[PDB]
Amino acid sequence: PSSNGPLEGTRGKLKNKPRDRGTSPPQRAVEEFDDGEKVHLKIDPSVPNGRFHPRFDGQTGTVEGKQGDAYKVDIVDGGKEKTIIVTAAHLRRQE
Amino acid sequence: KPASMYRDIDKPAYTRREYITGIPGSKIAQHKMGRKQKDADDYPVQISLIVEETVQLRHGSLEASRLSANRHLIKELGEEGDYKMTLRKFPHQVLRENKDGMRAAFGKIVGTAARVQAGEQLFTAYCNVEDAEHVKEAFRRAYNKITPSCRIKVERGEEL
Amino acid sequence: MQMPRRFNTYCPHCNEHQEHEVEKVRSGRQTGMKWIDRQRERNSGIGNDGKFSKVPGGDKPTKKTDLKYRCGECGKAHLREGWRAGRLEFQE
Amino acid sequence: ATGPRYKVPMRRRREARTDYHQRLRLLKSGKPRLVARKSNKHVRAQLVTLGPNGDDTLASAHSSDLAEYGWEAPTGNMPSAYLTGLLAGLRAQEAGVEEAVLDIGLNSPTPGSKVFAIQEGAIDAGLDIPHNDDVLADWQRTRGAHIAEYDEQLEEPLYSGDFDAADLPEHFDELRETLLDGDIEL
Amino acid sequence: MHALVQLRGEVNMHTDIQDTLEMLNIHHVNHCTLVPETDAYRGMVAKVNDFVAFGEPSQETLETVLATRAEPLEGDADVDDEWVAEHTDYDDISGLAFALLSEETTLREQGLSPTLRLHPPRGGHDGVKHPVKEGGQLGKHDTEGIDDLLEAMR
RNA sequence: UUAGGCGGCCACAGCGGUGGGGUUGCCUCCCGUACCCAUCCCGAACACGGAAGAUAAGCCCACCAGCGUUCCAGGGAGUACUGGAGUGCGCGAGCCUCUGGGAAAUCCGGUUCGCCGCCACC
RNA sequence: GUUUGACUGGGGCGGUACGCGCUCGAAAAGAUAUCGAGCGCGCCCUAUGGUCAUCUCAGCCGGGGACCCGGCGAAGAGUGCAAGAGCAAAAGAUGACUUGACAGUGUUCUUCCCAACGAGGAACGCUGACGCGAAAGCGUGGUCUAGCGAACCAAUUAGCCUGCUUGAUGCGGGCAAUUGAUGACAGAAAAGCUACCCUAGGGAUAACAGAGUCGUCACUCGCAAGAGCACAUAUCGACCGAGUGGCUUGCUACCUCGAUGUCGGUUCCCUCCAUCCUGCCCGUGCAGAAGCGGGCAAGGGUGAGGUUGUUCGCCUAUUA
RNA sequence: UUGAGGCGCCCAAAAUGAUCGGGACUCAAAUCCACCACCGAGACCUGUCCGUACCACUCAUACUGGUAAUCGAGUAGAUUGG
RNA sequence: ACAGCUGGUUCCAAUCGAAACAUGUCGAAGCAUGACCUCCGCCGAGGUAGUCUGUGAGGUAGAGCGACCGAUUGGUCCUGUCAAACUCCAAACUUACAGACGCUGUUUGACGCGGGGAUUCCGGUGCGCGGGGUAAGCCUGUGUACCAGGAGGGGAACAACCCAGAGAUAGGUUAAGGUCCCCAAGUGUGGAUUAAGUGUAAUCCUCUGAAGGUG
Ligand SMILES: [Cl-]
Ligand SMILES: [Cl-]
Ligand SMILES: [Cl-]
Ligand SMILES: [Cl-]
Ligand SMILES: [Cl-]
Ligand SMILES: [Cl-]
Ligand SMILES: [K+]
Ligand SMILES: [Mg+2]
Ligand SMILES: [Mg+2]
Ligand SMILES: [Mg+2]
Ligand SMILES: [Mg+2]
Ligand SMILES: [Mg+2]
Ligand SMILES: [Mg+2]
Ligand SMILES: [Mg+2]
Ligand SMILES: [Mg+2]
Ligand SMILES: [Mg+2]
Ligand SMILES: [Mg+2]
Ligand SMILES: [Mg+2]
Ligand SMILES: [Mg+2]
Ligand SMILES: [Mg+2]
Ligand SMILES: [Mg+2]
Ligand SMILES: [Mg+2]
Ligand SMILES: [Mg+2]
Ligand SMILES: [Mg+2]
Ligand SMILES: [Mg+2]
Ligand SMILES: [Mg+2]
Ligand SMILES: [Mg+2]
Ligand SMILES: [Mg+2]
Ligand SMILES: [Mg+2]
Ligand SMILES: [Mg+2]
Ligand SMILES: [Mg+2]
Ligand code: NA
Ligand code: NA
Ligand code: NA
Ligand code: NA
Ligand code: NA
Ligand code: NA
Ligand code: NA
Ligand code: NA
Ligand code: NA
Ligand code: NA
Ligand code: NA
Ligand code: NA
Ligand code: NA
Ligand code: NA
Ligand code: NA
Ligand code: NA
Ligand code: NA
Ligand code: NA
Ligand code: NA
Ligand code: NA
Ligand code: NA
Ligand code: NA
Ligand code: NA
Ligand SMILES: [Sr+2]
Ligand SMILES: [Sr+2]
Ligand SMILES: [Sr+2]
Ligand SMILES: [Sr+2]
Ligand SMILES: [Sr+2]
Ligand SMILES: [Sr+2]
Ligand SMILES: [Sr+2]
Ligand SMILES: [Sr+2]
Ligand SMILES: [Sr+2]
Ligand SMILES: [Sr+2]
Ligand SMILES: [Sr+2]
Ligand SMILES: [Sr+2]
Ligand SMILES: [Sr+2]
Ligand SMILES: [Sr+2]
Ligand SMILES: [Sr+2]
Ligand SMILES: [Sr+2]
Ligand SMILES: [Sr+2]
Ligand SMILES: [Sr+2]
Ligand SMILES: [Sr+2]
Ligand SMILES: [Sr+2]
Ligand SMILES: [Sr+2]
Ligand SMILES: [Sr+2]
Ligand SMILES: [Sr+2]
Ligand SMILES: [Sr+2]
Ligand SMILES: [Sr+2]
Ligand SMILES: [Sr+2]
Ligand SMILES: [Sr+2]
Repeated sequence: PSSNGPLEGTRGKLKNKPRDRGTSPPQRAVEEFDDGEKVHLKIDPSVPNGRFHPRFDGQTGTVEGKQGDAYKVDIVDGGKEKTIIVTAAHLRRQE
Repeated sequence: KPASMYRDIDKPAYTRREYITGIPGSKIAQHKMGRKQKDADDYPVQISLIVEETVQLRHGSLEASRLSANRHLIKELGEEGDYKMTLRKFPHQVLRENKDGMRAAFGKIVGTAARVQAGEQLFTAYCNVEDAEHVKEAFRRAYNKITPSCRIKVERGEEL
Repeated sequence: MQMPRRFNTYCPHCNEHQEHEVEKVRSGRQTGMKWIDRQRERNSGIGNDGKFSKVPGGDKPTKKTDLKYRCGECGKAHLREGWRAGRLEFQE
Repeated sequence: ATGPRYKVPMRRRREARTDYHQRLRLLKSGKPRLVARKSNKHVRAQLVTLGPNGDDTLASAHSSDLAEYGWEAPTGNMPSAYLTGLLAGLRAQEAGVEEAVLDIGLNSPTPGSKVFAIQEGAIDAGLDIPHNDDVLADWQRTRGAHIAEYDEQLEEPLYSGDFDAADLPEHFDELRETLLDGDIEL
Repeated sequence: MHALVQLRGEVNMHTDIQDTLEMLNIHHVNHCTLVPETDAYRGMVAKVNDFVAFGEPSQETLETVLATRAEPLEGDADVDDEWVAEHTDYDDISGLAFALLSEETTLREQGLSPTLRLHPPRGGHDGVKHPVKEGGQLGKHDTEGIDDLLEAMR
């Protein structure tokens, strides 16, 4: 990389396909997840607030509590355990 | 410079002019030759010059082969004969040269080339039955000035 | 950038919002009686004086904001983290 | 419409029925929405919670089912608005609903308007909705004093059908009383 | 049920291929295992395709191989009809062989080693550089084709 | 749902177009500014009050595929590309065989002129 | 007395790939180099921040490049600045109000994938006080990713701790935080010459020779425009295209720095053929004579001199 | 008359002595398509022994018996017995 | 004297067995902290190198562009081409979590935790994909296996090409490769081509041979 910033090489993952442009539907932004629930981490390009570091896009973590409205999701980066603060807008349920 | 320096397709596709400056103009005069007002379907015979290997042909070679091909067609059929030849490939790939040793090695722009795949039509001439052996000779002179071996394939010729 | 002389904000002393006045911190004069001043006179002898033989360095292209936020009622001031500004002018 | 890159808005936005930006803020409370709608002749008031395949309505009241309790006056006004709101809040109490947030939809938050009167009704029914007392109408305009005093500028009657001449805002008082009663078939 | 035979060594072989062969209880060259035909098991032999020799054996051939090369889970003891009878759920070698083919049980499940350690092919094989369709000995074989190899490796 | 309210998915729902539907019912347009409220000017809009009139808009209902879209069939194509293997071929660039996957364009023909949830309601 | 940095297809000059951000390189998770390609940041803004209300833009069309009315118009406008990305009843525009660009203290990610490491940054809370709104709510500065700085010392903010037996006064020492710069940006206070040189080492790295390469150089071949009074091909021969050699030059940095003696010359030996002469041939723009071009061919020959250290080259007279 | 394929030929000049490793080979000792039988590792199978690890017995790390298809190569280096 | 620089450092065996990389460094011939090797103590039932399926992530190959973007032909709708910094499309494949089978761990205690000791931070080669360069036995990435530190067999010789991973001894059968002699085994079989000694040369700095031409 020519720069070590957060949005380096994220043209693809943090961009919507033309038909998925504009404001995202609210139903998923207010979704309620319970502890122990396995959730899919994927940033919604239309939602600015409540994101995570793009390096974790594609992870399937485990919800272990919440901090305000955002969720504290437990993932494993390679071999290191990490706790990701993320809103419902960027999470989908497993199965 | 020899074609050995630029004939292979081992380099990336370098065509984006919005990032490349100082590109020399094409030595190619025209792609449409003969009677450019008449249609391609108005001719009973269609003969194409097909490239057998996947190569990069420079603008100078494209011109040198086109010139010695059309010049034969002008000599044998006249300046207004009943034929029409087309050079369907355009020189899009931009060429560099490192002309200081290997430090700051990315070269300066020196020319343009045409990436032609194997089995592709470089030239396509449309003629009448009587002028068929003249166009087969225009291509025999044209294939001598490019890099690969070629085929002279007749696409609409049941007249033999 | 331009900045208002007076505006409403939190007073960490009064525990409530009040109309504060802003002033650029005027440097206080040195006494020459601190420990460092005594070490200068002490540790300095023949030849090089080590740290005391050094001269003050250069400058950063733009300095940070060095303000004083004076409270309007209780009259006590507080300090805030400054920001880079080439020139800071006051409004009224 | 034009090609593949064209972005067609969400259905209820093409229809111009839902303010999706305001909806997100309304759903952030977690509390059920007190949907306050108004038509030309009528007024609707629903209690809506969030569901898996769409919204769920647990309790509602339309100004047409107000006549089932004794109303003999028009249904698209201020006294009707409060009552339809009181009737919605009362059915809500029976459904186990205790608190709510006011959804006025695409209506304007104009002081003393019908949607705020629908809210005043539900508050008086026992529901805990975040409000502002001075944005609501003064008790007499809710009662229907403005309408009775417009019939005072008579010459010709305000009402076509025979309800009464000088108009009775006392029917409001009588109806609030009928609904405030512990018995009543809801 | 297919019979796998490692015909190519471990040196220069990919680690993920090496580990698949170790998961299929086959650790040396000329070793043979009896693998069932599942989706999961087929994904494994496809990854080993170029370093192995597989195909379905005939009842006659499986018997010959089991008699000569099958070993208990521990020990030198020869696996004959009498051994089978006293330790397995069957009567003789044929009864076990029929079960292995019909995928009713495994060698491990019966207290036998999952590996039939074969002898080098008598008269040699058709080559370890080309597949069967090209005249070599790698990949999928005919039922008559695998027998020729299994029998030559008695 | 003999026309309603709030939604979910967010074009299969879009663009365009044809036919039908309303006496105290519904939705509208509609009528009208004393009030609440309203326009940097306009009761246009917003807000309030109301039925003299209407089904022409909207909306609801039925239908059309020309365009955009979703999916499917057949053709392109097991082609392009490709994970694994090779003492196969080629001066080389590159190609080929075996094994495991497998497009895109375009053509022809079907599909698609929304589906589903809660509530209320001759 | 010392200092006079590092990187680097050796070193120096140039440059900074020495701290940061974006696209591509990067091989459809993450990571990823070069003096890699395109190009930016070391601020600016009291609003260009914050909330609310009202509203929809570029562009085109029709009616009276300013302004007014209508229609088409999902986004090409605008949003402080690179680049990529986000945004339409808004994140843009207008209007009004407001100071959350607030104090305190955290959880977490990042800086530093994995995987330890500071400053810095961000996301997301709580406590306290506030702003706007009807309200849900929004405001931990600017829609997102650049806009940055340790210890020591000083100044500054508010309260408190503390100075040798003791009280008073003076002047000090400290807990918490703000500002002052180290851009060689995880921080030394810092110029050169040595051919008078010295040492430690290195073929980890240059000159020479070798080795690889062959762009350069030399030679050839394919096609044959063209001219040669007509005639391509007696002869000369462009463009373009295909190659052979390893004499020149350049590149690379594989070999040697506990040493493989320099250039030129000389002397003496062997060789190659792409042949200058000699032998045998073919063509001719071959009358002859003298040539011009080509083929086979390496037996023999290819010499003397003037300037120049020269190789090279220039010049003279002889010569098959 | 024209199309396609196979093998070869021309194109094809280098320095001490030519080369497929050499000899030498022509219905082959070359090339292509099939096939038959063999030679050939320390690999694979097999007898005995050794080391190491684990199990049984044991105070034992002393013996004895057992298991290893899933133990036996190694620079720097960590560990241990002699 | 000091040195981060060259040289040297003396007995046997058994177990495991690297790193030639990342962050910081007046740092690049050095260190520290991580990765990685080893040793000890602790914990106590799971683990995940392979595969399949399920629920997710992705815009490279290819393709295409009246799908944006920007290049790029001619004619009087048609007609001619392109993209590392384009995308209406779009793989193979890589990747998160989970289940299943497999394999593995519960006296061989895995997964994991804590502590002691390192070495190491000049790497190299093949293959795949690369970026730069006319090229290179070039420079610089990446995944992988190998040499380094890997014997033995084959390849004339020859770190990384093929076979093959190896205790001693012994018998046997094969692998790569080879069967005219040198030289173990065929002057083997059925059929065809070549007349150039083409050829008897997998891979290669190493084995050349091109455009063009051939009753
Ligand atoms: Cl994060
Ligand atoms: Cl200041
Ligand atoms: Cl409404
Ligand atoms: Cl011993
Ligand atoms: Cl091994
Ligand atoms: Cl010979
Ligand atoms: K030397
Ligand atoms: Mg990309
Ligand atoms: Mg056993
Ligand atoms: Mg044999
Ligand atoms: Mg073989
Ligand atoms: Mg109608
Ligand atoms: Mg080859
Ligand atoms: Mg000194
Ligand atoms: Mg240096
Ligand atoms: Mg850094
Ligand atoms: Mg990536
Ligand atoms: Mg200092
Ligand atoms: Mg100060
Ligand atoms: Mg630094
Ligand atoms: Mg020296
Ligand atoms: Mg060297
Ligand atoms: Mg000659
Ligand atoms: Mg001679
Ligand atoms: Mg002389
Ligand atoms: Mg020892
Ligand atoms: Mg020992
Ligand atoms: Mg492509
Ligand atoms: Mg080594
Ligand atoms: Mg012999
Ligand atoms: Mg030869
Ligand atoms: Na969206
Ligand atoms: Na330079
Ligand atoms: Na003193
Ligand atoms: Na004005
Ligand atoms: Na209508
Ligand atoms: Na310095
Ligand atoms: Na930090
Ligand atoms: Na000196
Ligand atoms: Na050459
Ligand atoms: Na050279
Ligand atoms: Na000399
Ligand atoms: Na001679
Ligand atoms: Na001379
Ligand atoms: Na060792
Ligand atoms: Na020193
Ligand atoms: Na370093
Ligand atoms: Na050093
Ligand atoms: Na490709
Ligand atoms: Na399992
Ligand atoms: Na290194
Ligand atoms: Na190894
Ligand atoms: Na050898
Ligand atoms: Na020969
Ligand atoms: Sr390349
Ligand atoms: Sr050619
Ligand atoms: Sr002193
Ligand atoms: Sr002094
Ligand atoms: Sr400065
Ligand atoms: Sr009106
Ligand atoms: Sr070539
Ligand atoms: Sr299939
Ligand atoms: Sr000095
Ligand atoms: Sr140099
Ligand atoms: Sr923000
Ligand atoms: Sr005292
Ligand atoms: Sr100077
Ligand atoms: Sr001098
Ligand atoms: Sr002669
Ligand atoms: Sr002289
Ligand atoms: Sr010279
Ligand atoms: Sr000269
Ligand atoms: Sr010769
Ligand atoms: Sr051993
Ligand atoms: Sr060992
Ligand atoms: Sr990848
Ligand atoms: Sr023979
Ligand atoms: Sr024969
Ligand atoms: Sr050599
Ligand atoms: Sr070759
Ligand atoms: Sr040829």
